[PDB]
Amino acid sequence: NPLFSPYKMGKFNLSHRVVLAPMTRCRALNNIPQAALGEYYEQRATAGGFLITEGTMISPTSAGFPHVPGIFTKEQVREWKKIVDVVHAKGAVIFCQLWHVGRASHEVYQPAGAAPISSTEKPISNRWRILMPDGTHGIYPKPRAIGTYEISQVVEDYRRSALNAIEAGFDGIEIHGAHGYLIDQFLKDGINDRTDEYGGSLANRCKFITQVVQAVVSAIGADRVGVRVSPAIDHLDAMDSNPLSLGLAVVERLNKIQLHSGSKLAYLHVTQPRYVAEEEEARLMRTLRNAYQGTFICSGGYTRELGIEAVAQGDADLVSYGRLFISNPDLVMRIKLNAPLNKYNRKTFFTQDPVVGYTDYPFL
Ligand SMILES: Cc1cc2nc3c(=O)[nH]c(=O)nc-3n(C[C@H](O)[C@H](O)[C@H](O)COP(=O)(O)O)c2cc1C
Ligand SMILES: CCOC(=O)/C(=N\O)C(=O)CC
Repeated sequence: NPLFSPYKMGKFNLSHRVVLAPMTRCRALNNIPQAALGEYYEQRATAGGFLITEGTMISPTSAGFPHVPGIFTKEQVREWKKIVDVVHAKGAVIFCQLWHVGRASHEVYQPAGAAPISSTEKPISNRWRILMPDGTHGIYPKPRAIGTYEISQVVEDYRRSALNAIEAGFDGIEIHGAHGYLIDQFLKDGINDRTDEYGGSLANRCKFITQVVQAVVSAIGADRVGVRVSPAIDHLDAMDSNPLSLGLAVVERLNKIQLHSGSKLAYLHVTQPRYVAEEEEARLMRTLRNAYQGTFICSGGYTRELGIEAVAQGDADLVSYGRLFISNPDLVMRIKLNAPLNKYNRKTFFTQDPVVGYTDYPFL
Protein backbone atom coordinates (compact mmCIF):
# COMPACT_ATOMS: atom_id res chain seq x y z
CA ASN A 1 0.00 0.00 0.00
CA PRO A 2 1.74 3.17 -1.22
CA LEU A 3 -0.10 5.27 1.37
CA PHE A 4 2.08 3.54 3.99
CA SER A 5 5.46 4.22 2.52
CA PRO A 6 7.40 6.79 4.57
CA TYR A 7 7.89 10.31 3.28
CA LYS A 8 10.34 13.09 4.20
CA MET A 9 8.39 16.35 4.26
CA GLY A 10 11.48 18.50 4.64
CA LYS A 11 12.72 17.92 8.19
CA PHE A 12 9.60 15.97 9.20
CA ASN A 13 9.81 12.17 8.88
CA LEU A 14 6.29 10.95 8.12
CA SER A 15 5.44 7.26 8.46
CA HIS A 16 2.47 7.34 6.05
CA ARG A 17 0.79 9.69 3.60
CA VAL A 18 -2.73 10.00 5.06
CA VAL A 19 -3.21 13.62 6.21
CA LEU A 20 -5.97 15.13 8.36
CA ALA A 21 -7.32 17.93 6.16
CA PRO A 22 -8.02 21.31 7.86
CA MET A 23 -11.65 21.39 8.97
CA THR A 24 -13.63 24.15 10.65
CA ARG A 25 -15.74 22.54 13.40
CA CYS A 26 -16.76 25.52 15.59
CA ARG A 27 -15.97 23.99 19.01
CA ALA A 28 -13.42 26.70 19.98
CA LEU A 29 -15.85 28.70 22.09
CA ASN A 30 -15.23 32.46 22.08
CA ASN A 31 -12.31 31.82 19.69
CA ILE A 32 -10.36 30.09 22.49
CA PRO A 33 -9.11 26.54 21.80
CA GLN A 34 -10.93 24.20 24.21
CA ALA A 35 -10.09 20.87 25.81
CA ALA A 36 -12.50 19.24 23.32
CA LEU A 37 -10.11 20.14 20.49
CA GLY A 38 -7.33 18.32 22.33
CA GLU A 39 -9.40 15.14 22.53
CA TYR A 40 -10.45 15.46 18.88
CA TYR A 41 -6.94 15.88 17.48
CA GLU A 42 -5.51 13.29 19.89
CA GLN A 43 -8.08 10.76 18.64
CA ARG A 44 -6.91 11.30 15.05
CA ALA A 45 -3.15 11.56 15.69
CA THR A 46 -0.85 8.68 14.72
CA ALA A 47 2.90 8.20 15.12
CA GLY A 48 4.49 9.86 12.11
CA GLY A 49 1.15 11.14 10.82
CA PHE A 50 0.57 14.71 9.66
CA LEU A 51 -2.39 16.77 10.94
CA ILE A 52 -3.54 20.22 9.79
CA THR A 53 -5.82 22.17 12.12
CA GLU A 54 -9.09 23.88 11.38
CA GLY A 55 -8.68 27.37 9.96
CA THR A 56 -7.48 29.70 12.73
CA MET A 57 -7.98 33.46 13.02
CA ILE A 58 -5.01 35.78 12.50
CA SER A 59 -6.81 38.88 13.85
CA PRO A 60 -10.14 40.10 15.29
CA THR A 61 -11.52 40.76 11.77
CA SER A 62 -10.56 37.40 10.26
CA ALA A 63 -13.58 35.25 11.22
CA GLY A 64 -16.71 34.30 9.33
CA PHE A 65 -17.87 31.29 11.38
CA PRO A 66 -18.84 31.01 15.05
CA HIS A 67 -16.43 29.71 17.69
CA VAL A 68 -13.43 29.19 15.40
CA PRO A 69 -10.06 29.37 17.20
CA GLY A 70 -7.66 32.28 16.99
CA ILE A 71 -3.91 32.39 17.43
CA PHE A 72 -3.50 36.17 17.74
CA THR A 73 -3.65 36.44 21.56
CA LYS A 74 -1.45 35.01 24.29
CA GLU A 75 -4.53 33.36 25.84
CA GLN A 76 -5.10 31.49 22.58
CA VAL A 77 -1.41 30.53 22.37
CA ARG A 78 -1.51 29.11 25.90
CA GLU A 79 -4.51 26.92 25.14
CA TRP A 80 -3.16 25.73 21.79
CA LYS A 81 0.02 24.64 23.58
CA LYS A 82 -1.93 22.06 25.57
CA ILE A 83 -3.49 20.69 22.38
CA VAL A 84 -0.16 20.54 20.55
CA ASP A 85 1.40 18.74 23.52
CA VAL A 86 -1.16 15.94 23.45
CA VAL A 87 -0.78 15.51 19.68
CA HIS A 88 3.02 15.46 19.93
CA ALA A 89 2.80 12.83 22.67
CA LYS A 90 1.24 10.52 20.05
CA GLY A 91 4.15 11.19 17.69
CA ALA A 92 2.22 13.24 15.14
CA VAL A 93 3.30 16.34 13.21
CA ILE A 94 0.80 19.21 13.34
CA PHE A 95 0.50 22.47 11.39
CA CYS A 96 -1.88 25.33 12.23
CA GLN A 97 -3.88 26.70 9.28
CA LEU A 98 -3.95 30.52 9.26
CA TRP A 99 -7.32 31.71 7.91
CA HIS A 100 -8.74 35.13 7.04
CA VAL A 101 -12.21 35.00 5.46
CA GLY A 102 -12.20 38.49 3.95
CA ARG A 103 -15.64 39.29 2.55
CA ALA A 104 -17.03 35.87 3.59
CA SER A 105 -18.23 37.28 6.89
CA HIS A 106 -21.08 39.22 8.47
CA GLU A 107 -21.53 42.13 10.85
CA VAL A 108 -22.22 39.60 13.64
CA TYR A 109 -18.66 38.27 13.28
CA GLN A 110 -16.88 41.64 13.08
CA PRO A 111 -15.73 43.92 15.91
CA ALA A 112 -18.24 46.72 16.47
CA GLY A 113 -20.42 45.24 13.71
CA ALA A 114 -18.14 46.72 11.05
CA ALA A 115 -18.09 45.65 7.41
CA PRO A 116 -15.77 42.75 6.52
CA ILE A 117 -12.64 43.60 4.51
CA SER A 118 -11.73 42.53 0.99
CA SER A 119 -9.84 43.43 -2.17
CA THR A 120 -13.05 44.90 -3.55
CA GLU A 121 -16.41 46.37 -2.61
CA LYS A 122 -18.16 43.48 -4.36
CA PRO A 123 -20.21 41.22 -2.05
CA ILE A 124 -20.71 37.52 -2.39
CA SER A 125 -24.01 37.16 -4.24
CA ASN A 126 -27.27 35.97 -2.71
CA ARG A 127 -26.74 32.51 -4.26
CA TRP A 128 -24.78 31.92 -1.03
CA ARG A 129 -25.83 32.43 2.58
CA ILE A 130 -23.66 32.62 5.71
CA LEU A 131 -24.19 30.42 8.76
CA MET A 132 -25.10 32.57 11.77
CA PRO A 133 -24.27 31.83 15.42
CA ASP A 134 -27.89 30.86 16.09
CA GLY A 135 -27.96 28.29 13.27
CA THR A 136 -29.94 30.42 10.83
CA HIS A 137 -28.49 31.73 7.58
CA GLY A 138 -27.82 35.37 6.77
CA ILE A 139 -26.88 37.64 3.88
CA TYR A 140 -23.24 38.33 3.03
CA PRO A 141 -22.75 42.13 3.20
CA LYS A 142 -20.79 44.51 0.99
CA PRO A 143 -17.14 44.48 2.12
CA ARG A 144 -14.78 47.41 2.53
CA ALA A 145 -11.97 47.54 -0.04
CA ILE A 146 -8.67 47.95 1.79
CA GLY A 147 -5.79 50.20 0.81
CA THR A 148 -2.12 49.27 0.68
CA TYR A 149 -1.37 50.34 4.25
CA GLU A 150 -4.07 48.01 5.55
CA ILE A 151 -2.82 45.25 3.23
CA SER A 152 0.58 45.55 4.89
CA GLN A 153 -1.13 45.31 8.30
CA VAL A 154 -2.87 42.08 7.26
CA VAL A 155 0.47 40.66 6.07
CA GLU A 156 1.87 41.52 9.51
CA ASP A 157 -1.08 39.69 11.10
CA TYR A 158 -0.09 36.54 9.23
CA ARG A 159 3.53 37.01 10.27
CA ARG A 160 2.70 37.47 13.96
CA SER A 161 0.27 34.55 13.93
CA ALA A 162 2.96 32.31 12.40
CA LEU A 163 5.34 33.27 15.20
CA ASN A 164 2.57 32.63 17.74
CA ALA A 165 2.01 29.19 16.23
CA ILE A 166 5.69 28.35 16.73
CA GLU A 167 5.45 29.65 20.31
CA ALA A 168 2.55 27.25 20.92
CA GLY A 169 4.71 24.36 19.72
CA PHE A 170 3.21 23.81 16.27
CA ASP A 171 5.59 22.23 13.76
CA GLY A 172 4.50 24.74 11.11
CA ILE A 173 1.63 26.69 9.60
CA GLU A 174 -0.48 26.44 6.46
CA ILE A 175 -1.55 29.58 4.60
CA HIS A 176 -5.23 29.26 3.65
CA GLY A 177 -5.11 30.81 0.19
CA ALA A 178 -8.13 28.93 -1.16
CA HIS A 179 -11.89 28.68 -1.38
CA GLY A 180 -12.89 32.30 -1.99
CA TYR A 181 -11.45 33.64 1.28
CA LEU A 182 -9.31 36.79 1.65
CA ILE A 183 -6.26 35.67 -0.33
CA ASP A 184 -8.44 34.16 -3.06
CA GLN A 185 -10.36 37.46 -3.22
CA PHE A 186 -7.07 39.01 -4.39
CA LEU A 187 -6.15 36.09 -6.69
CA LYS A 188 -9.37 35.59 -8.66
CA ASP A 189 -10.13 37.94 -11.57
CA GLY A 190 -13.84 37.40 -10.99
CA ILE A 191 -13.41 39.28 -7.69
CA ASN A 192 -10.33 41.51 -7.87
CA ASP A 193 -11.26 44.63 -9.86
CA ARG A 194 -8.53 46.83 -8.34
CA THR A 195 -6.63 49.43 -10.38
CA ASP A 196 -3.60 49.72 -8.08
CA GLU A 197 -0.54 47.50 -7.72
CA TYR A 198 -2.67 44.65 -6.29
CA GLY A 199 -4.95 44.26 -9.33
CA GLY A 200 -5.17 44.79 -13.07
CA SER A 201 -2.94 41.91 -14.19
CA LEU A 202 -2.28 38.33 -13.15
CA ALA A 203 1.08 39.39 -11.71
CA ASN A 204 -0.58 42.11 -9.61
CA ARG A 205 -3.30 39.71 -8.44
CA CYS A 206 -0.57 37.36 -7.15
CA LYS A 207 1.14 40.13 -5.16
CA PHE A 208 -0.84 39.59 -1.95
CA ILE A 209 -0.26 35.84 -1.63
CA THR A 210 3.40 36.37 -2.51
CA GLN A 211 3.84 38.93 0.28
CA VAL A 212 1.98 36.74 2.79
CA VAL A 213 4.12 33.71 2.00
CA GLN A 214 7.37 35.72 2.00
CA ALA A 215 6.49 37.21 5.40
CA VAL A 216 5.78 33.88 7.11
CA VAL A 217 8.82 32.24 5.45
CA SER A 218 11.01 35.07 6.74
CA ALA A 219 9.57 34.62 10.23
CA ILE A 220 9.61 30.86 10.77
CA GLY A 221 11.49 29.29 7.85
CA ALA A 222 10.21 27.92 4.55
CA ASP A 223 10.29 24.29 5.74
CA ARG A 224 7.61 25.15 8.32
CA VAL A 225 5.21 26.77 5.80
CA GLY A 226 2.61 25.05 3.65
CA VAL A 227 0.38 26.89 1.16
CA ARG A 228 -3.17 25.90 0.17
CA VAL A 229 -4.83 27.13 -3.04
CA SER A 230 -7.81 26.21 -5.21
CA PRO A 231 -7.55 27.90 -8.62
CA ALA A 232 -10.71 26.10 -9.82
CA ILE A 233 -13.43 26.05 -7.16
CA ASP A 234 -17.20 26.56 -6.98
CA HIS A 235 -17.35 28.41 -3.67
CA LEU A 236 -18.51 31.92 -2.72
CA ASP A 237 -18.39 33.43 -6.23
CA ALA A 238 -14.60 33.03 -6.52
CA MET A 239 -14.06 32.32 -10.21
CA ASP A 240 -11.13 32.99 -12.53
CA SER A 241 -11.29 33.30 -16.32
CA ASN A 242 -8.19 31.08 -16.61
CA PRO A 243 -7.80 28.83 -13.55
CA LEU A 244 -4.80 26.91 -14.84
CA SER A 245 -2.83 30.07 -15.69
CA LEU A 246 -3.69 31.46 -12.26
CA GLY A 247 -2.48 28.28 -10.58
CA LEU A 248 0.73 28.22 -12.60
CA ALA A 249 1.44 31.86 -11.76
CA VAL A 250 1.12 31.07 -8.07
CA VAL A 251 3.36 28.00 -8.46
CA GLU A 252 6.01 30.07 -10.25
CA ARG A 253 6.08 32.51 -7.34
CA LEU A 254 6.37 29.72 -4.75
CA ASN A 255 9.24 28.19 -6.74
CA LYS A 256 10.96 31.59 -6.77
CA ILE A 257 10.45 32.13 -3.03
CA GLN A 258 12.13 28.76 -2.43
CA LEU A 259 15.11 29.66 -4.62
CA HIS A 260 15.47 33.03 -2.86
CA SER A 261 15.17 31.50 0.62
CA GLY A 262 17.47 28.57 -0.13
CA SER A 263 14.88 26.09 1.16
CA LYS A 264 11.71 24.40 0.02
CA LEU A 265 8.35 25.08 1.58
CA ALA A 266 6.77 22.26 3.55
CA TYR A 267 4.28 21.67 0.72
CA LEU A 268 1.72 22.92 -1.76
CA HIS A 269 -1.83 21.73 -0.94
CA VAL A 270 -4.42 21.94 -3.74
CA THR A 271 -8.19 21.30 -3.68
CA GLN A 272 -9.63 19.11 -6.41
CA PRO A 273 -12.16 21.23 -8.34
CA ARG A 274 -14.78 18.51 -7.76
CA TYR A 275 -14.99 19.44 -4.07
CA VAL A 276 -17.86 21.69 -2.94
CA ALA A 277 -19.34 22.59 0.44
CA GLU A 278 -13.39 14.90 -15.39
CA GLU A 279 -10.01 14.96 -17.10
CA GLU A 280 -10.00 18.75 -17.17
CA GLU A 281 -9.98 18.47 -13.37
CA ALA A 282 -7.25 15.81 -13.45
CA ARG A 283 -5.48 17.88 -16.11
CA LEU A 284 -5.29 20.82 -13.72
CA MET A 285 -4.11 18.83 -10.70
CA ARG A 286 -1.26 17.07 -12.50
CA THR A 287 -0.21 20.26 -14.29
CA LEU A 288 0.18 22.12 -11.00
CA ARG A 289 1.97 19.16 -9.37
CA ASN A 290 4.43 18.86 -12.26
CA ALA A 291 5.11 22.60 -12.17
CA TYR A 292 5.82 22.83 -8.43
CA GLN A 293 9.31 22.11 -7.03
CA GLY A 294 8.30 20.32 -3.87
CA THR A 295 5.83 18.21 -1.92
CA PHE A 296 2.26 18.12 -3.25
CA ILE A 297 -0.82 17.37 -1.11
CA CYS A 298 -4.08 16.69 -2.94
CA SER A 299 -7.49 17.06 -1.30
CA GLY A 300 -11.15 16.91 -2.21
CA GLY A 301 -13.32 13.83 -2.56
CA TYR A 302 -10.55 11.30 -2.01
CA THR A 303 -11.26 7.72 -1.01
CA ARG A 304 -8.98 4.87 -0.02
CA GLU A 305 -8.76 3.77 -3.67
CA LEU A 306 -8.30 7.29 -5.06
CA GLY A 307 -5.59 8.08 -2.52
CA ILE A 308 -3.71 4.88 -3.28
CA GLU A 309 -3.88 5.67 -7.00
CA ALA A 310 -2.75 9.28 -6.53
CA VAL A 311 0.41 8.22 -4.69
CA ALA A 312 1.07 5.15 -6.85
CA GLN A 313 0.79 7.15 -10.09
CA GLY A 314 2.95 10.01 -8.80
CA ASP A 315 0.06 12.50 -8.86
CA ALA A 316 0.61 13.48 -5.20
CA ASP A 317 2.99 12.82 -2.35
CA LEU A 318 0.36 13.12 0.41
CA VAL A 319 -3.42 12.84 0.43
CA SER A 320 -5.58 14.80 2.88
CA TYR A 321 -8.99 13.53 3.98
CA GLY A 322 -11.77 15.63 5.47
CA ARG A 323 -15.26 14.25 5.89
CA LEU A 324 -14.21 10.63 6.45
CA PHE A 325 -11.75 11.82 9.10
CA ILE A 326 -14.65 13.52 10.92
CA SER A 327 -16.43 10.20 11.43
CA ASN A 328 -13.42 7.83 11.55
CA PRO A 329 -11.00 8.91 14.29
CA ASP A 330 -8.83 5.93 13.33
CA LEU A 331 -9.09 6.61 9.58
CA VAL A 332 -5.38 5.88 9.11
CA MET A 333 -5.73 2.42 10.65
CA ARG A 334 -8.93 1.71 8.71
CA ILE A 335 -7.23 2.62 5.43
CA LYS A 336 -4.28 0.40 6.36
CA LEU A 337 -6.56 -2.57 7.15
CA ASN A 338 -9.11 -1.78 4.41
CA ALA A 339 -11.68 -1.79 7.23
CA PRO A 340 -15.22 -0.44 6.76
CA LEU A 341 -15.75 3.27 7.41
CA ASN A 342 -18.32 5.07 9.54
CA LYS A 343 -20.85 7.51 8.10
CA TYR A 344 -20.53 11.19 8.99
CA ASN A 345 -23.37 13.46 10.12
CA ARG A 346 -23.37 16.84 8.35
CA LYS A 347 -25.83 18.21 10.92
CA THR A 348 -23.08 18.26 13.58
CA PHE A 349 -20.22 19.59 11.44
CA PHE A 350 -20.52 23.14 12.84
CA THR A 351 -22.38 22.75 16.14
CA GLN A 352 -20.74 23.66 19.45
CA ASP A 353 -21.12 20.48 21.53
CA PRO A 354 -17.70 19.31 22.81
CA VAL A 355 -18.68 15.63 22.36
CA VAL A 356 -21.71 15.02 20.15
CA GLY A 357 -20.67 14.73 16.51
CA TYR A 358 -17.10 15.64 17.47
CA THR A 359 -15.41 13.07 19.71
CA ASP A 360 -18.11 10.37 19.95
CA TYR A 361 -17.58 8.73 16.58
CA PRO A 362 -16.36 5.22 17.46
CA PHE A 363 -13.03 3.54 16.87
CA LEU A 364 -12.86 0.10 15.24
C1 LIG B 1 -16.84 20.57 7.82
C2 LIG B 1 -15.68 20.99 6.96
C3 LIG B 1 -14.84 22.02 7.35
C4 LIG B 1 -13.77 22.41 6.54
N1 LIG B 1 -12.97 23.45 6.95
C5 LIG B 1 -11.89 23.81 6.20
C6 LIG B 1 -11.05 24.83 6.65
O1 LIG B 1 -11.21 25.38 7.76
N2 LIG B 1 -9.96 25.17 5.87
C7 LIG B 1 -9.74 24.56 4.66
O2 LIG B 1 -8.77 24.88 3.99
N3 LIG B 1 -10.58 23.56 4.21
C8 LIG B 1 -11.64 23.18 4.98
N4 LIG B 1 -12.45 22.16 4.52
C9 LIG B 1 -12.14 21.44 3.25
C10 LIG B 1 -11.27 20.25 3.73
O3 LIG B 1 -9.99 20.65 4.19
C11 LIG B 1 -10.97 19.19 2.70
O4 LIG B 1 -10.32 19.79 1.59
C12 LIG B 1 -12.17 18.44 2.16
O5 LIG B 1 -13.01 18.10 3.26
C13 LIG B 1 -11.62 17.19 1.46
O6 LIG B 1 -12.68 16.50 0.84
P1 LIG B 1 -13.28 15.21 1.56
O7 LIG B 1 -14.18 15.68 2.67
O8 LIG B 1 -14.04 14.44 0.48
O9 LIG B 1 -12.15 14.37 2.10
C14 LIG B 1 -13.52 21.77 5.33
C15 LIG B 1 -14.35 20.74 4.94
C16 LIG B 1 -15.42 20.35 5.74
C17 LIG B 1 -16.32 19.24 5.28
C1 LIG C 1 -15.75 24.28 -0.32
C2 LIG C 1 -14.37 24.88 -0.10
O1 LIG C 1 -14.38 25.66 1.07
C3 LIG C 1 -14.10 24.94 2.24
O2 LIG C 1 -13.87 23.78 2.18
C4 LIG C 1 -14.11 25.65 3.59
N1 LIG C 1 -13.15 26.29 4.08
O3 LIG C 1 -11.95 26.44 3.41
C5 LIG C 1 -15.36 25.57 4.42
O4 LIG C 1 -16.28 24.94 4.02
C6 LIG C 1 -15.38 26.32 5.75
C7 LIG C 1 -16.27 25.61 6.76
